[PDB]
Amino acid sequence: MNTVPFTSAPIEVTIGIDQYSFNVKENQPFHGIKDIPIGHVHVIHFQHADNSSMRYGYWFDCRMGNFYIQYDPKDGLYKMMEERDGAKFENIVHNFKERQMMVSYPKIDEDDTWYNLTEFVQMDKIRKIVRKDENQFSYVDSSMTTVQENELSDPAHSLNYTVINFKSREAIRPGHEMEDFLDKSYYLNTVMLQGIFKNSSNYFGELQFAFLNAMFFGNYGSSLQWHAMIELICSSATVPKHMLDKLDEILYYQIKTLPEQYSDILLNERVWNICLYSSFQKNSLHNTEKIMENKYPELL
Amino acid sequence: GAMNSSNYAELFNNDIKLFVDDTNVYRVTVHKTFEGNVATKAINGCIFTLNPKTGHLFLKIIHTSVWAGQKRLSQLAKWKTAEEVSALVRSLPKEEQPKQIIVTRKAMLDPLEVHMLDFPNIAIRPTELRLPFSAAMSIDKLSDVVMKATEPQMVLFNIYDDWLDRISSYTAFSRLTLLLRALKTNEESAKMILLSDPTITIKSYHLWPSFTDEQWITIESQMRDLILTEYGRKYNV
Ligand SMILES: COC(=O)CNc1ccc(OC(F)F)c(Cl)c1
Repeated sequence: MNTVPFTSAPIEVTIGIDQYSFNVKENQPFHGIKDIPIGHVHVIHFQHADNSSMRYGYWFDCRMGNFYIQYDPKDGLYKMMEERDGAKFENIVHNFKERQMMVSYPKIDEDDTWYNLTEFVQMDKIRKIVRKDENQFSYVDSSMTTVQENELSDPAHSLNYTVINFKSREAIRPGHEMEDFLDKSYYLNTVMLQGIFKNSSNYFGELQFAFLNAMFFGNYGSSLQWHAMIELICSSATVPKHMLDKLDEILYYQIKTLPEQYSDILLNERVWNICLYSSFQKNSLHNTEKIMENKYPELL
Repeated sequence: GAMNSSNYAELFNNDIKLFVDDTNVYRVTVHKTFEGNVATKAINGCIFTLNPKTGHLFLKIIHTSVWAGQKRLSQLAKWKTAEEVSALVRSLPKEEQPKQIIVTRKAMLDPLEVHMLDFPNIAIRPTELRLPFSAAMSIDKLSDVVMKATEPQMVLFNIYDDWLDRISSYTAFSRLTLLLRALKTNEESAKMILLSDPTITIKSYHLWPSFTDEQWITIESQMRDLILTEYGRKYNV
């Protein structure tokens, strides 16, 4: 069980760790988060009490280094850093742990939610979507735009999701215009899966990461990417049986976790109605359709 | 964006553009079968592709064989229309290719956009105008070449005849849409008006009769009366 120690909490802030969150008061003696499950990526995220503008946070994997959080009064945010001195890090954390100044990652033993939301998410792939190679962790916030959004303006601060565009030469084979537009299987299976992602795990990992950025930061381009990757599968007539079954599980846990009050902004009525009721895969997402109908029947 | 009453003069500026109407691409007669079920029989159709500035009409005849063994023909018809318009554009020299294509029905937007991906600089636009181009098959010479076709064929016409020698494009389009609106509202009356005086004929190389300027004013007045009448006969006013 790993630990992300905190130098201090100089400003009042709501701190998130994965799907959990807690309020820290200005100058409260808070010194970090312990008992973080090894084996998963994680996200530690922030919303200042005085400016609920800019949710922001850091994707990390404790297997890749020792990370700590310290507030920067110049840039005005909680920053993640890597401490290379492993002895300095054990000493800082043991001191903090002995004085019980850390919150414990509050995982219920029965509860597979985080695993289920991050099953295919890999740190190495996050670091290719979020480019900042000198760090092992990845910063994301509410305002960062995607490469695709930029085409339609600072490239260093962009989310390099895989561009999906249903009315593009990449998606449409010359001579198969109607076929490829109405049945996107060649775009899904040859262009994206075989060509770009290489396998369905990487595709699902980017899908899951886009959802999590949409949910935790309200990042609009991430929500667009999540919906596009759903729609490309549902709009394909020929999808491996194992991908459909896995997609149903993936979406079920995403819909289950979504705050009830954010459905209005984070769920695209057109895509969901198309995917559940009109698409080729309208009958292949039983778990997702059941939770959607019982939780958000208005959207439908 | 969409074409409407506000940007109407844009049709007659010097940027090449084409209207595309797909109404008459997929045409059927509905009939009873011996078992007393209903069935359709396709008849020849046509794409109505028109330069509103010059009058040049690219009438692509859609022969019934194109539907043989196909499913969901009304959907296919939009994609076939888009395939043929894209083929037409590619067939034209660069300096004749349109800068905009305006579709008369919004269901043509995605089919045409997808077929024209190779031409990102050609704008595909809808329109809020309710244009009467469905009535093209009420023009006898257009109907005749469509019905007589035994294979796919493209036929070229000027739908303004020689009117541009005497009137502007704006006025020529206004006359065309008035004639077509009349033909659509009451075809029989409309055609009676156009031919009632047998001394006025249709030249072999023309579609409409050879009216003088004064005779066109009388004709156009008779078409308006017809349209208003029918509007009354319809709603009772
Ligand atoms: C730049 O001067 C430094 O001392 C950086 N080293 C440092 C500071 C604080 C740490 O824990 C903090 F979380 F409580 C750690 Cl683990 C390392």
